[PDB]
Amino acid sequence: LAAALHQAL
Amino acid sequence: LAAALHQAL
Repeated sequence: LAAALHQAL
Repeated sequence: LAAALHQAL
């Protein structure tokens, strides 16, 4: 899920 | 941190 956030950013 | 994108958009 951390990676989902990295993409969002 | 998602708020970064909400501001930008």
